[PDB]
Amino acid sequence: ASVHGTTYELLRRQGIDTVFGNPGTNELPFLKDFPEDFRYILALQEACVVGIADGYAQASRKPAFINLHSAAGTGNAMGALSNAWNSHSPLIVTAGQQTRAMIGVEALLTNVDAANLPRPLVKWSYEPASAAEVPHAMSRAIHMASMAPQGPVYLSVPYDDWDKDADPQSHHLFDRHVSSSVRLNDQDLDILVKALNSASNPAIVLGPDVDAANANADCVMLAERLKAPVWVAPSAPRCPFPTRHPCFRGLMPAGIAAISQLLEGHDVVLVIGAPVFRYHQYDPGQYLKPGTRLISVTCDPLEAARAPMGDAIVADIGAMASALANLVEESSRQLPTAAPEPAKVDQDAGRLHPETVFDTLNDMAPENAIYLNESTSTTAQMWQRLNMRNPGSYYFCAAGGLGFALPAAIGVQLAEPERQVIAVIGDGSANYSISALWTAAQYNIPTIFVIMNNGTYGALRWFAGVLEAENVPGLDVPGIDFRALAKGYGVQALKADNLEQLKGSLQEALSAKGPVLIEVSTVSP
Amino acid sequence: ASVHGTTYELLRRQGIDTVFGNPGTNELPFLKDFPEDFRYILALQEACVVGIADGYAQASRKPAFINLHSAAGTGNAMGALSNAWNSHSPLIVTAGQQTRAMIGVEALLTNVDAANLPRPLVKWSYEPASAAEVPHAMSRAIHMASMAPQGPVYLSVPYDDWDKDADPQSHHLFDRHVSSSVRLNDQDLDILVKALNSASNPAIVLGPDVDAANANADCVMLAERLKAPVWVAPSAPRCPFPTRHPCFRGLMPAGIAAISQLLEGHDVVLVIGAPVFRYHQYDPGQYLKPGTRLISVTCDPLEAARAPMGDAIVADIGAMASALANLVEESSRQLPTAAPEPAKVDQDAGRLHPETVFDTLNDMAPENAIYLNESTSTTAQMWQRLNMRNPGSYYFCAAGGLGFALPAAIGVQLAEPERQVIAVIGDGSANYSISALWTAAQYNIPTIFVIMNNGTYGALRWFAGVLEAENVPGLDVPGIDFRALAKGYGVQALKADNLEQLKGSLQEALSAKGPVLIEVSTVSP
Amino acid sequence: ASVHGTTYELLRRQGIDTVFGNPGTNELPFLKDFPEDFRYILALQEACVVGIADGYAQASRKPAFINLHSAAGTGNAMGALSNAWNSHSPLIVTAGQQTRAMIGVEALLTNVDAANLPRPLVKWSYEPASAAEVPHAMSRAIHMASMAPQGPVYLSVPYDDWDKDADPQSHHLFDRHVSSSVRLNDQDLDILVKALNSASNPAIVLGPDVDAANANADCVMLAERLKAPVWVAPSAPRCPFPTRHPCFRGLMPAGIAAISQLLEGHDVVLVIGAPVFRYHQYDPGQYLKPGTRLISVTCDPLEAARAPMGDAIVADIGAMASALANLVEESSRQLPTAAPEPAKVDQDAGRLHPETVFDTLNDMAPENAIYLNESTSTTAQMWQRLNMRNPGSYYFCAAGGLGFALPAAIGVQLAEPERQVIAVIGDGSANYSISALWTAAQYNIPTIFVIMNNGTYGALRWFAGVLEAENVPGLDVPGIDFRALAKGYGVQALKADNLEQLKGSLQEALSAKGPVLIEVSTVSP
Ligand SMILES: Cc1ncc(Cn2c(C)c(CCOP(=O)(O)OP(=O)(O)O)sc2=O)c(N)n1
Ligand SMILES: Cc1ncc(Cn2c(C)c(CCOP(=O)(O)OP(=O)(O)O)sc2=O)c(N)n1
Ligand SMILES: Cc1ncc(Cn2c(C)c(CCOP(=O)(O)OP(=O)(O)O)sc2=O)c(N)n1
Ligand SMILES: [Ca+2]
Ligand SMILES: [Ca+2]
Ligand SMILES: [Ca+2]
Ligand SMILES: [Mg+2]
Repeated sequence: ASVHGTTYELLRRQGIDTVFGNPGTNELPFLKDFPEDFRYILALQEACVVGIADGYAQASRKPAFINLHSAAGTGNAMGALSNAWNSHSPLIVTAGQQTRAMIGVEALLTNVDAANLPRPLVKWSYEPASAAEVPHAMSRAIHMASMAPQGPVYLSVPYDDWDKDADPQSHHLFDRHVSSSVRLNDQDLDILVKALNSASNPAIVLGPDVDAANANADCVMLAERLKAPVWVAPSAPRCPFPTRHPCFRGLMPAGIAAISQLLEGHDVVLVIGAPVFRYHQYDPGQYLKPGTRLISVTCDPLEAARAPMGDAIVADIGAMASALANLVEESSRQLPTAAPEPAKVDQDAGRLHPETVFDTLNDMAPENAIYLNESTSTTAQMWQRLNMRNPGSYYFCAAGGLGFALPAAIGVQLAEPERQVIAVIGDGSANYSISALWTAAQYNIPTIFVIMNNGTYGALRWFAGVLEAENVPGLDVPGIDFRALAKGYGVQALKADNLEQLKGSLQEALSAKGPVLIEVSTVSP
Repeated sequence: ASVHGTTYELLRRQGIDTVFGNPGTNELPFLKDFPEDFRYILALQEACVVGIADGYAQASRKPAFINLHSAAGTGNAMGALSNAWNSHSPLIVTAGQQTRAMIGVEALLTNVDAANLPRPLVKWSYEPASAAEVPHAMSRAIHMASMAPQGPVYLSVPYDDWDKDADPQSHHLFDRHVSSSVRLNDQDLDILVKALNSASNPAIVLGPDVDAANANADCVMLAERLKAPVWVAPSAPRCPFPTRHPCFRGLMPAGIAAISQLLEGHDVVLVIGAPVFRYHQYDPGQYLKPGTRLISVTCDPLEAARAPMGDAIVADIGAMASALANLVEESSRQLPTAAPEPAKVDQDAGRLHPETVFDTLNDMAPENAIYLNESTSTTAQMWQRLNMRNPGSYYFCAAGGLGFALPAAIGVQLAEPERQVIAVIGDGSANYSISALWTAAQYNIPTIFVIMNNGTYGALRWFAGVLEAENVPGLDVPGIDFRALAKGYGVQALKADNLEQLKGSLQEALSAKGPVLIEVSTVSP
Repeated sequence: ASVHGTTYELLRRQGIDTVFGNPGTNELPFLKDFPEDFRYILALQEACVVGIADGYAQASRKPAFINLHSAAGTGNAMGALSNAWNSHSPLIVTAGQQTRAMIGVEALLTNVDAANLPRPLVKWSYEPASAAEVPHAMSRAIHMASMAPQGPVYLSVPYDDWDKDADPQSHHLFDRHVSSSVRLNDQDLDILVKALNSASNPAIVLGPDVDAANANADCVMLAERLKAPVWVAPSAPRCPFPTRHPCFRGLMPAGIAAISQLLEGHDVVLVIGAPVFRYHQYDPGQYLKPGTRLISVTCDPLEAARAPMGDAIVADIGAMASALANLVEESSRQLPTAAPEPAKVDQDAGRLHPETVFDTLNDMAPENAIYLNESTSTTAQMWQRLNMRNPGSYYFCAAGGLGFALPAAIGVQLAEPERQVIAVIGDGSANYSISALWTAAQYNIPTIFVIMNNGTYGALRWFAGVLEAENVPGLDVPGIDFRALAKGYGVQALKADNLEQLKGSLQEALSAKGPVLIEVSTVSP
């Protein structure tokens, strides 16, 4: 068999059937004779390719396979890889290299130093030393991406390798099963359970890794048994809990002092599937107040090492959440009371307040909608106003890297054909990966894109307001016509200048058979 | 003085007055109190930021200063950095880092391992160990980017550094002058000159570094004195010679066997300011034929080391070209005859042949136009059909990385306000950095964008045709409306479906006061 | 031809005839059928291998070829590579890799990530993508090591590559000549010369790169014409000037404030072939005093970039020194007066004062002796007391990395069979590369090793005295018998407990036919 044939067999035997890519000449020998059981999803730029794959992987809870062109293609994607790293997204990034005979002279399209290019944003990066090694290296890539803590990996392949004879012994790779589904040993797990059972006022903090593991339901049970309030860890890339559950307390402020104040009086704080902590703004203070101790369960040694406080357990989030939910006692304490609904903000017949947009979305969207957020100045409001009862209902750039939500919303919609995806993206953010729209059009992936247009990089104007920073250039982005951009890429486009039109546009979008972009005129900050 | 004040003074004292950027919160403390003598050029995505800066640097023949946001912003730009590396573009890339107090915990927006991120595509990559070091590190960056062989460099700065007190001794940085304007010693230069003088049938091969040095005129003189044919080295990122000069022989084929055949019978081949060689397609054969010896002058040790044949001299291209042009004797040989004009291809009243487009451009454009090429299947024709008599008249992604020409054409037009820039870009390539259009609109930089629309990734269909590769997915890009995209970003848009309309559109574009995009319906391959 | 045969031919055609190594199984296929015209120099540990090669390269002023075993062998040498980096030593370090078929599984002896191992201490690091590429990669290594600024480079080769068929076109590599012998262009050189000619009180500062280039004699001439005092740049790895010349002012203190004070009143300071500056101790102050300006000539862009003050020219030191020495005018100023001889320190009939040892060496050694220094607390005295009139007469770990002088003295003696090498090494430093002695014994390389034994890490006790640091552990090294160590490795050993015995031992050593070690009982600090 050829390296080509063996590699495709390894992929399908490992459950991979889709290639997200933007092609080049180094990749032609790989893409030729494309398997009929495989599907190729083209995007027009590599940040879009990787973003779509990322959304697909996160929503599907399985690895996504990517094929990019050499150094330039890989480099175009490395902003996307920065989010993928922070979101533990299992992405297998392959890139084509020049033929071995021409790597030395550095012919055009040679990926020099290839493995070093994507670092430090990958778990594993490699170029095989011979054609026969390619399937083995692909096996390594598949497993490195998939093992806890999941993450992106990189494989560079000289284009002449594909047609070479494969090693007959490569068949041993095909059905390899590797498991990291592990939990704390019985003795120490009992100690933990006893500590939660004995807590007088426990609190729970959940991260994105909870949603990735589909441990949401177990976390509800654990919270119910412990009669404990549940917060989402700061800078949240996913939603790990029903936002309308009586225990839910919302998104934590991304500040050291703010979080210690919030947790004050809680004697034991159990953090599950989240970094400790993902702070953002500088909020000097105590990491924890006297009387509060912290216990973190994380799938990622790097997270456990860098936590500035608390004990930590490195294990699988699914296995740990299941175990805890089932072991802990049913506390006699009174179940926490549900947070009151958000107030309705005054709204005139003009520009729309972000709050109004989210209320309307909540009123009109299906109960199993999936939201993506890249409207950076309205995150707090979005979390307060959208009722997300099911898992996999929220996605936000884990590294704060813009250009995520637009493509990722397309990958999410591809992974969940029966759940309406609605991406809420600011006018600034929309541009980073605008060409992603074309993929939704071409494959008729019916994502709804809600563009929040206030003409400025609002979150930056705000941060600059706090720093009392004057004379900062480059904060306004006037003069963009998002309906024209959507038309340019074949996506149906609507405009909403007021509530009447917002309701009308949403009704039309929700009834449409393909992707739709709605440009919303929001108030200026 | 503050680190902020000292750094801006260092920049202006070193001739930098423009910041190409896309801002973030880590960068606010740097951008605040922006100097009135400085100018900020905003682009909507980092590949566009770096591409514009790249064109500006190459055309201006000086370093360009870039400011990006942390890891995600830097990563979005690394495809652009791959071209910059191959084109020796002096780019000073700065990125904002999290405050020092929060780097350890890996707060959101922390650039982890920052210096390793942009490698291997930079000459120098660094994050200073203290705020007071920032000006010194900026000095290092400026000089590393500017010294031969020029190239991109990377500096990461924690945002809390800017307001800190600068080291009083930093003033010694301000007026530092560093020179790499060097040439071969007298004795060995005389030996070289004697070898050229004694050559019976010399040939000259010029690379992009010739145009970068403005050594074009000296190369004409050298060619005239030696009565030698002049070729442009393969995969040419710039134009180093008048394409209508009697000595000019055009662009070399990017193949080993093709080049040795071309040079057969030439006893001495002098290569100046070019890699040896930038091959592309695999064309196995002799590097040089018996009787041909090669001498390379290059500014880049890496080029000299990796040449598979010939002698090499590592020195400044400007200094070497001047010295050779002035020292060599005036050969009694007959001056080479000028290549005959390209034939006129049959053109009906329908879709336009690439050849027709280039002939029309040549007929209508000013004699001092500057072209950019990202129409990958029509490169050979472009070189044959465009009369470029002056330096700085051609630019093409040095690393083959698409997404270059659109933004770079804007930077070129900014650097050369009196020379009409015309970017010829295929429908595929146009998408990679489409959002760059907005910058041309906002700053009224009057670049003309000619979009060659044949609905496919033509060069890939061709390479696949040679490999007889069947069933390759992802090669067609139908359904893009480039006039709508231009409208989306505020650029005047025209359409040319035939020659009559092409002539009309060009006439309008050439008379316009701002940027214009013309979508041209070209024939399908 | 085989890759083995082609590579050895490339080496000999490029002037390499010696392999410094410590062998392993990955290297057997390379070392087998060892060429009869080649010579193998074995050392017992890799720090010793590289140190011997380093001394050989520096003294011979040509590249030295090294062969080490995989990761462990390369890693044992990386302390040696840190000195080599700082001394611009042209070292070609090759290491054997596992067979390509077993690199994937990470068999024992696999060098994982090989090219990344030696960074950042090499100019170039590489593992070829195929056997046929090996000669081309070796060519790249040879030239990267040899081009200005010279430095160590690293090449990893899978052991199965050697027996494979070489590319017939590799013959083009054999006689490649690459030159970096360049100097400042005429116009700017004239400007420099005019500035030196106009200087009212110029001073000259020389670095190791001057001795490496053999530019010593030209620097004497330049100093004589300018009637200028000459200092050696701080932390000096070599001696660039006759220490008894009327212009010589000795070794500069390694402190910022000390150097600016020293240069005060000098209007133009010309630094040649040295970093600016290699400081050591923290001596806060002005980099230069008002009225002093600095001009640096360096072969190394990295040095020019990081100088905190002055103008810089990046060019070949040999070419620049020759040009300046020959162009500058003969100043009418009075030639500087020669520094007075060092005073004779009081010495009883007991332990020897370092000063006494150096005076005695100066009295007894041939005028063309070559010294090495790794007696860290007595450097200042050594420089004052040893008359070194010729080039290549002094070597000291450029990176301050101990374990250099012992092996390097053996390589120096190998390169200069007619010049008596005398290494002066403290009892602490002697241990780092003690096994190097065996190589001197086995090959009868007649280096003299003078061990300065005061029982302590003296320089550390001193630095700790300045920091008033109390309770520092690990500063004493009692209980080492250096005569027994020498006997262990087959080197004749003597002991000197007083001046009478020191004189006697030196007389015997100087008359000996092989290597000799003399243990000297020096006074405790
Ligand atoms: C790739 C990238 N570039 C730049 C930024 C910096 N940045 C920028 C540019 C922001 C403004 C986003 O503006 P928007 O219009 O999408 O939303 P708001 O107006 O609600 O802030 S938020 C922020 O962190 C980033 N995070 N990622
Ligand atoms: C960033 C990047 N991605 C992918 C490619 C691969 N690629 C692609 C996608 C090409 C087709 C460009 O199509 P076009 O429409 O711009 O021009 P033609 O139709 O004339 O080829 S040429 C080529 O090398 C690339 N070079 N750079
Ligand atoms: C490889 C290495 N390890 C440790 C040191 C630290 N070190 C040490 C250990 C010194 C003492 C050398 O002691 P010595 O006996 O050779 O000489 P003195 O007694 O004259 O200082 S000097 C110094 O920098 C070093 N420079 N290099
Ligand atoms: Ca906005
Ligand atoms: Ca096309
Ligand atoms: Ca000692
Ligand atoms: Mg990298």
